[PDB]
Amino acid sequence: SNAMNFFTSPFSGIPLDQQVTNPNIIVGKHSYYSGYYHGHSFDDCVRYLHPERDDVDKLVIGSFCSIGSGAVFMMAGNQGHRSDWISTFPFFYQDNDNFADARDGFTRSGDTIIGHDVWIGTEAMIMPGVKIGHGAIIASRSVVTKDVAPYEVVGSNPAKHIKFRFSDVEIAMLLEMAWWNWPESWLKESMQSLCSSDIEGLYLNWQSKA
Amino acid sequence: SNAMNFFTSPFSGIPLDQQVTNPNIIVGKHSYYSGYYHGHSFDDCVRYLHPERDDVDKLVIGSFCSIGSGAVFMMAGNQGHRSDWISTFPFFYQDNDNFADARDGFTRSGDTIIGHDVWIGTEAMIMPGVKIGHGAIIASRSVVTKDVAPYEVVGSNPAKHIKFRFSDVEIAMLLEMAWWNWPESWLKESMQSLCSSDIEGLYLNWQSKA
Amino acid sequence: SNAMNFFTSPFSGIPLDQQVTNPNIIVGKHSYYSGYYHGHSFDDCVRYLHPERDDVDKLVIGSFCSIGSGAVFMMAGNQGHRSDWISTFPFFYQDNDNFADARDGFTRSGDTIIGHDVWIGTEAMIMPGVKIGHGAIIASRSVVTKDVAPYEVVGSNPAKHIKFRFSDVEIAMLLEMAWWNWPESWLKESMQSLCSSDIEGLYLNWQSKA
Ligand SMILES: CN(C)c1ccc(C(=C2C=CC(=[N+](C)C)C=C2)c2ccc(N(C)C)cc2)cc1
Ligand SMILES: CN(C)c1ccc(C(=C2C=CC(=[N+](C)C)C=C2)c2ccc(N(C)C)cc2)cc1
Ligand SMILES: CN(C)c1ccc(C(=C2C=CC(=[N+](C)C)C=C2)c2ccc(N(C)C)cc2)cc1
Ligand SMILES: [Cl-]
Ligand SMILES: [Cl-]
Ligand SMILES: [Cl-]
Ligand SMILES: [Cl-]
Ligand SMILES: [Cl-]
Ligand SMILES: [Cl-]
Ligand SMILES: [Cl-]
Ligand SMILES: [Cl-]
Ligand SMILES: [Cl-]
Ligand SMILES: [Cl-]
Ligand SMILES: [Cl-]
Ligand SMILES: [Cl-]
Ligand SMILES: [Cl-]
Ligand SMILES: [Cl-]
Ligand SMILES: [Cl-]
Repeated sequence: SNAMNFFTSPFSGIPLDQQVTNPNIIVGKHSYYSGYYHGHSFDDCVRYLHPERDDVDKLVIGSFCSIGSGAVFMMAGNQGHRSDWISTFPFFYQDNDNFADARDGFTRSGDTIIGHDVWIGTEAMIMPGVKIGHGAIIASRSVVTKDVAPYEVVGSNPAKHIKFRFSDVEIAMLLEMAWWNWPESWLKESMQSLCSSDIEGLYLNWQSKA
Repeated sequence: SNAMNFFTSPFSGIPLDQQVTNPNIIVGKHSYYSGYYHGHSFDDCVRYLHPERDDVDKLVIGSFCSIGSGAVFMMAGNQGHRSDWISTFPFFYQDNDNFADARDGFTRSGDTIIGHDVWIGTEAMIMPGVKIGHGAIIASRSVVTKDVAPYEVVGSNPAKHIKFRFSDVEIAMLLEMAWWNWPESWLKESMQSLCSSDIEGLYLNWQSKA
Repeated sequence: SNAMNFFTSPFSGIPLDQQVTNPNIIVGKHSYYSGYYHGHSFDDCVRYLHPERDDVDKLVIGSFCSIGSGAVFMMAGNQGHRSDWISTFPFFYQDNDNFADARDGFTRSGDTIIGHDVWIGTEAMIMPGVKIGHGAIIASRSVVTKDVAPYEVVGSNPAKHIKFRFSDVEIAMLLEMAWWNWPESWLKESMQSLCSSDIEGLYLNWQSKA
């Protein structure tokens, strides 16, 4: 058949919970990664995450997330580089008798936590320990060095505030609704509402039901 | 012979009209792409451009263009992500019975139009629908999210104004001359002038001939 | 054995003087490159550096340097593109009878010099002719278009000043000490001091010995 069968969708992709093999990566349902233009699966988007240790920083990703091609998740902390020390060269991790009495410069940064309904643009890099709130949008080629508020749009290198998707009242409504945790039958009933800007109307409907 | 035969030139490269296979990519003569450090041809620099549909955004590139290695041309619009909607997750493009009544969130951005004599730095990303005027210079690692004026130099992420190559009078002279549309014999006669900053002198010469 | 044997360390890597084949690349001892997530060795991090000519810009890298994965070193000057000329299209490097009388637009930028104890973040791009002082830190995804002072931290695209690692007195102490040139026995004795922020204490100790 056509050469289109070789390609993958720009609007869709392989779900995360159908390709992740690293046990230190927690992913929610329906979250996918469309990485045709970088070959490797999502496991290789996560850099230097030890898959056999339980005392390392973890990568947690919510549900209904969209991750563009070539996204990078740094998961090794400072990688043994102490800027406050005299040298950033990791003497502790070079097998050399002259470096025997070096101190370990590795420092954890905490878990990298991606919320629900997060849109991560293509080739965006997420620094270790970064928390990204629900509904946030990471622009393409962004370098996220700080936390991102829920439903906040950020971009540039380093990532800085661009705008909020909705007003504070609407954001509060979505955070209380938490449609990502609704039963599958509720999403099927509210597909037309979820594909619109009418947050206040859906919030009033959700109040009567629950 | 030497290992240099395996390499490709940093000053030159394979012309675009000698390697482009996607019919939705319009390229001018002499425009080339030097992509040794990214392997793939120029067709893979253009991301998610359907090669079998005539109702999609097209990529138009002028003549005498220089495109560095790893340049990216996003050609899929918003890829079904509506930031103004409640969720950016493209329910319409996931085959799931619970998403049957979703609305299509895809929105075209218009054709990406690259003018004549455009220098695109290596690993620069061009967002969908961006128009770049004649003679503009795209710095390396740029993320061009807005239109670029003729003979404007832009850089950074997102791309912002750096400078104009020449004065407004000189730019007007070059836009009226349009040497990229001259016969091949006129360029051969004016090779020494085209390789200099003497725009006003060449404009006076072109007035007497035409 | 384990799948960990296939991987390489994020804290360490193959030393530069154990993998560099290009004779126009001068590297110091202990400097390494950890490029697991980009496949190629350090020779392919250096772009368009002619390995058989002695009249080109050279890449000089000091000792005890840490280079992240995917770092890029542009080593071809302007690549024949003269922005001050009428056209940036390199007519001189296209074999065409109509371009026979073109002038050479190539211009060298000088040697790219990386000092000692320089930490270069992953996927950072170094423009041609850039000098980076001792102890500087190049943040990830940086585009270094200008010189970097010793022990200066820079980031963003284009790279701009973030901070200095230490005070002017401490920087002067480290530049006079130059521990990267100490005998191997001196580093083994001062491993605990090099893995700390006590620059002034080590400077007082070094004064008594030398
Ligand atoms: C150049 N390249 C590698 C391509 C080429 C085409 C695509 C696909 C596509 C492109 C543009 C569209 N619009 C403008 C509406 C819609 C779909 C596509 C292909 C297959 C597919 N499936 C297998 C379901 C889904 C989408 C992706 C990458
Ligand atoms: C490291 N690497 C992969 C390389 C190595 C060398 C080159 C080439 C080159 C480099 C520097 C030059 N100057 C400083 C003047 C001029 C030419 C080159 C090679 C072949 C070629 N042709 C086949 C025509 C044209 C140019 C490119 C990539
Ligand atoms: C996912 N992936 C490709 C990986 C997975 C694991 C690593 C390694 C590692 C990761 C996290 C660590 N901590 C949090 C302390 C410590 C070491 C590692 C592996 C081998 C090795 N050697 C061969 C010496 C040294 C380090 C690197 C890449
Ligand atoms: Cl993508
Ligand atoms: Cl969260
Ligand atoms: Cl994207
Ligand atoms: Cl923070
Ligand atoms: Cl901000
Ligand atoms: Cl290039
Ligand atoms: Cl145009
Ligand atoms: Cl370039
Ligand atoms: Cl615009
Ligand atoms: Cl601007
Ligand atoms: Cl790295
Ligand atoms: Cl130096
Ligand atoms: Cl790094
Ligand atoms: Cl400078
Ligand atoms: Cl600055």
